[PDB]
Amino acid sequence: FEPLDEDWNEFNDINKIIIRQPIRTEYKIAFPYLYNNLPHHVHLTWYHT
Amino acid sequence: DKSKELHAIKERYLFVFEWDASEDTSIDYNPLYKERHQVQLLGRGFIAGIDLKQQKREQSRFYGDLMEKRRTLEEKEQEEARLRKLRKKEAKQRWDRHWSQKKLDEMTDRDWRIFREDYSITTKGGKIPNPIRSWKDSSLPPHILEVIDKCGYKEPTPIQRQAIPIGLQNRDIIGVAETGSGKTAAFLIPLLVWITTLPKIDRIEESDQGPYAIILAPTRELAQQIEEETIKFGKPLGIRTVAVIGGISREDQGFRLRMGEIVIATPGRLIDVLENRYLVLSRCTYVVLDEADRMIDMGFEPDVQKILEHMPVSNQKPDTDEAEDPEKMLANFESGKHKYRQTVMFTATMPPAVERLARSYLRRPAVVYIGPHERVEQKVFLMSESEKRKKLLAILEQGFDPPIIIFVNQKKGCDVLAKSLEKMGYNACTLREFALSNLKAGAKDILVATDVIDIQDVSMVVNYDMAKNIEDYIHRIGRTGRAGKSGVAITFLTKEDSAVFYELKQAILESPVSSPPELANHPDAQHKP
Amino acid sequence: SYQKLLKYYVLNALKHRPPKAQKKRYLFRSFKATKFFQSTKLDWVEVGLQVCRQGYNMLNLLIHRKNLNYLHLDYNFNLKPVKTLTTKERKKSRFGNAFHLCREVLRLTKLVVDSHVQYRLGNVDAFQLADGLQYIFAHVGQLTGMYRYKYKLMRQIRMCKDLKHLIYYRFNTGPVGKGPGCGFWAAGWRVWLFFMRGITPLLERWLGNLLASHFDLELRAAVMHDILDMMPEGIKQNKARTILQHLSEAWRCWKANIPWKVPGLPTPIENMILRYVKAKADWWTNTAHYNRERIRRGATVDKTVCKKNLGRLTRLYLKAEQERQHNYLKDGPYITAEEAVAVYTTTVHWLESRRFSPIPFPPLSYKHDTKLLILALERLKEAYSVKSRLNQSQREELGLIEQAYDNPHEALSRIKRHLLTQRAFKEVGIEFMDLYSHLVPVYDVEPLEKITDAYLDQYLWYEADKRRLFPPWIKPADTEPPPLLVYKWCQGINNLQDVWETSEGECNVMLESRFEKMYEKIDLTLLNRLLRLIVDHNIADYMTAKNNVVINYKDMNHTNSYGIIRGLQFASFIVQYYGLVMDLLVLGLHRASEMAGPPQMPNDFLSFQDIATEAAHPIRLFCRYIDRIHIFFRFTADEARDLIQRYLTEHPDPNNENIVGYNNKKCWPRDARMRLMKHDVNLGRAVFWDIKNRLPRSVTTVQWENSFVSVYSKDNPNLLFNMCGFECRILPKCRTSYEEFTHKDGVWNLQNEVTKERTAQCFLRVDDESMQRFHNRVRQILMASGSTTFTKIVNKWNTALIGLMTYFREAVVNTQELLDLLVKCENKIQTRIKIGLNSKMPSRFPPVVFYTPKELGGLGMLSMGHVLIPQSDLRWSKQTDVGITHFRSQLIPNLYRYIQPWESEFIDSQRVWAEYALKRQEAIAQNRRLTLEDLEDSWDRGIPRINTLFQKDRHTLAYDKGWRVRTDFKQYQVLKQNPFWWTHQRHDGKLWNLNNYRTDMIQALGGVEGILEHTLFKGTYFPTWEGLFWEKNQIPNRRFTLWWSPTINRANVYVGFQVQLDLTGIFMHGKIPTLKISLIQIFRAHLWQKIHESIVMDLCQVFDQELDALEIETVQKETIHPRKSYKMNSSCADILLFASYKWNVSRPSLLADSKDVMDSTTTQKYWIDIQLRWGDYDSHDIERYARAKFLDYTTDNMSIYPSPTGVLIAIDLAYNLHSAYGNWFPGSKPLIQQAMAKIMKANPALYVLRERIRKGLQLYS
Amino acid sequence: DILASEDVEGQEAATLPSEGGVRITPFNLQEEMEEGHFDADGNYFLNRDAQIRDSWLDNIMSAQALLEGLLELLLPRETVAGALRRLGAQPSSPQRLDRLSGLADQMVARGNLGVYQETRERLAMRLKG
Amino acid sequence: PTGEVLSLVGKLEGTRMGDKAQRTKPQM
Repeated sequence: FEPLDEDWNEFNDINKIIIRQPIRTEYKIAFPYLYNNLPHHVHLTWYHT
Repeated sequence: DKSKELHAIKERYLFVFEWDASEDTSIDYNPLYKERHQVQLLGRGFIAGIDLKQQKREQSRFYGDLMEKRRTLEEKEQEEARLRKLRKKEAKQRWDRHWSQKKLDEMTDRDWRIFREDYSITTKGGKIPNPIRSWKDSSLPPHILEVIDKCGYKEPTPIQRQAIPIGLQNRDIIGVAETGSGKTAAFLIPLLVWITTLPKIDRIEESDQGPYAIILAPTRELAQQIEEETIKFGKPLGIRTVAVIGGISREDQGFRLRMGEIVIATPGRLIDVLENRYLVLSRCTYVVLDEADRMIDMGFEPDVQKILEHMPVSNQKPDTDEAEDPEKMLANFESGKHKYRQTVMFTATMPPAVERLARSYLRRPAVVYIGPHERVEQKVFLMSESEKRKKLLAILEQGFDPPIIIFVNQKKGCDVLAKSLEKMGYNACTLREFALSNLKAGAKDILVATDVIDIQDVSMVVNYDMAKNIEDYIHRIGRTGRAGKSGVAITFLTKEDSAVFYELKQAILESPVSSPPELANHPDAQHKP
Repeated sequence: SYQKLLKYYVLNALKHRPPKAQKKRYLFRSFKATKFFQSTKLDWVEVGLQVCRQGYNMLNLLIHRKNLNYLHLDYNFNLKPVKTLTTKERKKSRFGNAFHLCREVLRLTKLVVDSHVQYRLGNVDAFQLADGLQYIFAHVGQLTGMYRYKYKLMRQIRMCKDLKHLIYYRFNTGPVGKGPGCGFWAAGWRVWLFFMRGITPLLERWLGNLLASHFDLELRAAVMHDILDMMPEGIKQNKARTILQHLSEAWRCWKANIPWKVPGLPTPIENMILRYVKAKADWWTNTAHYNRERIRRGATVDKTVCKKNLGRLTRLYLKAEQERQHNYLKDGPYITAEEAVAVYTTTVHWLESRRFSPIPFPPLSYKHDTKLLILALERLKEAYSVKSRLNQSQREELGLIEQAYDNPHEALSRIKRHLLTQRAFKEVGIEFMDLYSHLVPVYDVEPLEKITDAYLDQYLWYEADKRRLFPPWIKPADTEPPPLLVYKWCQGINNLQDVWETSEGECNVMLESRFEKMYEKIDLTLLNRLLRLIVDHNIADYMTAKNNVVINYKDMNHTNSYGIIRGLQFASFIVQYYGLVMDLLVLGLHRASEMAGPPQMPNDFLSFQDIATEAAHPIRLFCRYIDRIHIFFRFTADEARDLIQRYLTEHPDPNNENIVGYNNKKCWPRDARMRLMKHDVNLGRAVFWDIKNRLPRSVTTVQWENSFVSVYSKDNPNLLFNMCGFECRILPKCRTSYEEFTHKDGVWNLQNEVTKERTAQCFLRVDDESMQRFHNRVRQILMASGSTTFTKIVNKWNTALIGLMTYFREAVVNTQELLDLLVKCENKIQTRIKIGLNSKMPSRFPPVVFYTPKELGGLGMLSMGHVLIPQSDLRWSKQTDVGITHFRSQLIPNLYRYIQPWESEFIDSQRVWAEYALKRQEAIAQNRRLTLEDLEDSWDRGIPRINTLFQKDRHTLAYDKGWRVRTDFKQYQVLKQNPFWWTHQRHDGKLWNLNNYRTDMIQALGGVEGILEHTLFKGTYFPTWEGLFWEKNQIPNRRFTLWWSPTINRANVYVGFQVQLDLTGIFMHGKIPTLKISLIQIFRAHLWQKIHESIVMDLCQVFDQELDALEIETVQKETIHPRKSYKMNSSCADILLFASYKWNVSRPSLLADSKDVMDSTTTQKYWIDIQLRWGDYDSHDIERYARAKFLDYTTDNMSIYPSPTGVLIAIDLAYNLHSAYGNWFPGSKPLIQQAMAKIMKANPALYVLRERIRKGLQLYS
Repeated sequence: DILASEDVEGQEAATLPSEGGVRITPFNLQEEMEEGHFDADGNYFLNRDAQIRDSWLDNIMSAQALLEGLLELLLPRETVAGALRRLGAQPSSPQRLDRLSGLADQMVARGNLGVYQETRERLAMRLKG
Repeated sequence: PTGEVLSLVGKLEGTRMGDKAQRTKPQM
């Protein structure tokens, strides 16, 4: 789909971040509020049957 | 992969009727997501639409072991009995084969219609009889079969296969096919059967009452071709053929007219005969007009109508449906001498003047319709050189009609490609007479060769290497045959072939039997080399 | 296809909304109650035939309703004209797109109906029927032309194409391979039914209605109706011709800022007039701001809109200036007494610390007055050397300047008398230079005052340079271009004592800022008090009272009492000295005394006495360009902590809010730009606050929002600054990766003076403001009119490209967005010419049209991009007595490779000036004067150039001090834009070389003979090129089109469409009126037929003589039809020969082919045909043309020739070629070769053609 | 500035539009001055009024005898459409139904609308008056 | 090659800036 630039802070320090396994997009989609900055219009999916 | 996943971490933390390949998704270099490990669902669930036998072939073959481990000892016999019942149902179902492995007494009307569809023939009229499958499967008398065997026709053309039963059922024929596809024997053979199967009491006549057959041709060249072919059919049968044509001095043709079954003529010379009484049309029961559209385009129409005006009208068919009933017309063909006339007109187009000649000459006719760069289907694949062998294999795996020919540019190529194919379990010849016999026989299925004799029509030519000039390319694809089935020529193009792109593009754009934007739009196909 | 179908499904799921409640809808129930409709039961195929024949009858009625007899509608709904249309018949054939949409829908419907009619006649099986309906709904777009009529229908095709894909492969597994047939037409059927659901009511509405500044004007009309309708009839008949006269006068007085007042007017109608003026004023102000904000973002508009909007905002800024001057005259002085006394005594202490001697008045004869007056007059005539046609008020100015030349002593007496006496001055006019981004004023001064001010400017700068008034940190200087200033600033950053050692918590601070409103906040009384310390009091009163003069704009007059007049001559001094007073306020007297050093031994720029006084203070680098300051600090740990404590004492930050609002460079990546650690942000806030505390806000003001702070620490890897248009990032070697040493452009390698090892790297980029200014210049070039020639546009483009590249030499290669913008603007400039040639867009167009130099008839375009010369465009040909010879000779070279970088030029300059110093020292001791022999090895090498040493004006140009800031301030005095504001050719020399570009351009385009094949030169009958000349900078458009006609009118340029001119055989591809107007003028009066008949008569006179040598018994000139000369489908014989007894003929061979073997087919009649040709660049080979025309005309049933043995002679007039092909009898071939040579050398009709070509091209020799 | 048709020096007439399928340019600048116009320097400026844009065009017996026949084909108290229903009920009588439909269409084509909902007695009163 | 000036991004590998730049000799 077509779409509906951040400085270095104290918060996004990569020296504080442990890079062990690469985080993908389906992690952001399955859990929309844990890994997302500005999660505006997401919808909560079904968990499990 | 590794540099790509570091690139992913760095990127994270810091008209056109087709769809482009840049619009694609799921281009992800993950070992978990490329092999997504689809389910098979207890060996019981099936993906819809994809073939169930093919799904049983592509399964993991793991749950079958779990079955044969955990079923009861009687349940293996139960599974075998259920599979035998299923195979019994499959054998009751199949009892829909192909006509190449079936007999004649079991060949149903759907199978005859598919057999007519295979050789691109169609017929107008009621109750069209069964065509000829092979010479061992035909119904001709054996002496005519022996003459055809001595002439060298190994396989019948489809115009023969359809016009010979209709010719033996005494029906008027309109054959729409071009010259060079075997029309001549396709009207001569029922004539030869009718002449050689008369009784001896019906053949004796003390006087010359004219021909049994008039074969009219618009040009002297076509008349001489039909003359030579009628002679080479008629000399083993003892049937005399007289040419009434131009270009030969009048003394020779006049001396041949005094001798007295088959007369092949040109219209002006024939009407000069008929208006001056050099030959009568008393026992004439067979009229053939080959290339009547060429007679119209040259203007022989009132002359051929006046040739009709010399015919006795006592043997003309009535204008009812009984002229297209195979029972009555078959029994009338079995009556020998006293049958009605039969007229066969071969044409290529349909002007209204040929329609008027059909309404004047014919009584409910049966219309039999049949049907290098312009007339050979051509397909191209652009690739790099390293891709050629796998694309060929993929093509071959799709199956083909042997024999086929694969062309390469250098004789070493010829030998090494040929080896690989024999490795893949293919019967391959390299390139004397010995090779073509096997191919002709069915022994070898693939001929590998360079641009360097005489060989049968092929269903498919593959230019594994593209030719270095368009004239050689033209000669290659010409091997699908002068006429008949278009056949297919598949060409592998690489960047090394850029100097033939423009002409190759033209060859295909001038081919109505061909569909290629990949070449047509290519930067190297835009200007002459 | 899966992903796009899933995209459409997600869009239809997301855009779903519940349908609105309504009454239930029944069209057929209302149709049933009407007696005009009946109901029955029919088969589907019969009603399917009835619907399509009723639609055919409806479209036939709609065609023959407008009496269109020339349009035929086929039974498959194909609409075709029966003949060639005319102009009015194309006007009367303009239907809506709904007509052709309904046409294609009924065509689709008839295909769908007849597919089943083909089935129910027994022709095909249902197995073959379901495939046929599957092909239709999949290939609507290929079988119908309905896609051209609705573009949104492209959504409906590809969806039906994507459903075509899936099912096929889901069908094609197992024993099924390829081949035609699935038979699953429902998926393509539903989509077109849903399409018809939306297309139906629009077509119904179309058939229904077929078969059956302004807003302000309306507002003014409503206001006038509200005024006039209230008054009764005896007042209606009076105020209709009373109000409207002063109604425009009140608006004009508002526009001229005149207070509107009239006696005898009642108060409610006066309030109504005030409300009218207020509403129209709000509308006009919003319209002006809206039209400025439209054209700021690059939206195209007419030039008159910009010309009106410039005047609107000029009037609004004049009203704002008259408001702010009245606010100053009402509010009094904004400066307090204590601040003025403080800066006054500060200037006193600085001039006492430097022991400055004040500049006196020139008493009677300074013995340099003449040189300064001549330099002032040359600066005044510097602007008027651009154009040779001037206005009358400028002719008076040049007359006064020439009278000042002729009598210089009287001019000096008038200048000195106006200095000692005159204090009142004439009014200064104001105009605005129309930059698209930033409005800028240009002032107009009386010339008699201007000569005096220019001599004052020269005298003040010449005295200020001698007395050492300005410290070297005040920039720009005369000896340094601003990129050299950037390089010396980087070397000054590098050469500090341990500037990169941050092991103990040291910090680097790079501040850059601009003095906000520097020019508008200078009090004139304070200026006079600070000016009386350095010059004479009469000179100070002259400089002060000049600024108190009335500024005029055409209706508006306002006196100036606050802020200086920047357009004056001597005002460039007023900018530079007062900013030195700012040096006393920011830097402090102690640190400025340490930087300037002793007056007896002054220090160099960015140099000091020792290392102790250099590092004894944190304030250790300082520079100021005209309004922008650039300061650099070195901090320890404890000083930085105490400064942060002093900042957070008065301004605490409990929530760390100083992070939001920090200015940071967005052009660099995040690992490249400044990392916003909290200590560094607090240190930058503390630095800017400590600098801001030193300046009184009534004197000058700095702002955080226009400033920038870059902090280097342990947590920041790199330093940043913007200066002189350059973005600069400094990065250490020791804080990065290993030795690798990859050579890149835009990278300055920084080394130490002492140790001479590499210590840091400087990275250069072009800032965003320069790229936006360049795009503004590109848009100003794109505002050229249609009557403007192409060469003026190309010259403006070349001027802008040189003015970009020769300033930004090394930094263009480093940035990639500017490299993309250059190529994009280059394609826009080329497209501007391609549209000006023809309205239809060509498929291809050669670059050799553009990049041909002006000497060869081209445009002379410069190249910044990757342009390739394709093959079969570098081949050329020539004809001589043995036949036709062909010859074969790549990328266009660019500008950036032909310009030296900055760093290598600096190193070369230092080396050649050191060598010149040593050779001068050896020349003085040996009593030797330096000549061209000792300086021919370093020619055109160095900044400034060595060429300035051998100029005639050494003693004249040696007295011109302070020329660079005056050259920069020329933009406030001359209305034209000023490229190369940073340089002057008489002082610094020429800094580039552009003859190698033209040399490699001629070499790379296949040579002169390769270029001239495109140029119609061989039709002009000049044997050489070097003896020719053009009739006289610019070429007209018609001459350019007629010159480049062999390469424009080609088949591969305008593809498909071709026509033929009537009286000639000239084929036009597309249509070009600017070439047709030349082809009519050259080929007028049946010149094609005259040339053809002249060649026929000349060849008949050749065959008339020498009769017995060829055994000819009768020559015959055939009765040539007058249309034969240009008909090219068929031809006929022109000259016939009868053999006496018999002739032998050969096989058909070329005219130059001598291998002739003759056959026994003896013929008596022989025929000769003459064919003329007008060719183009891709098709002018006359030999294959003659062969193809002979094999065409002798092998068809359309041409008529009496004999089978003959020859065809073909002549190309566009290149003057001739050849022959066909049969030959003995003795004929050398005779016809010499005869055609004599014809091509001496035909008078060809001479008329060639002289008309030379008259049209205006090319002589 | 604009050029007239007199400063062209050598326009001629339009002999033939095409030959051999190739369109012939009529050698005069009349159609170029109808489509656009010229300046003093010889450039070309084209008119641009093409609102609809037309995307196909861019690239090329007596009435008394009728009443007597209808009263002959009707029974009393029966409508014409009811007679169509009965005589169409292959039908029983194709030819008389064909005649009735033909007379009805010849009455419709003369402007008499709504003849299907017409009884025999009203048509008899129409024939009388 | 339909005109179409191309961008110089990435199309310089072995080409420097000072190369193919020549100076003039002193006149007379």
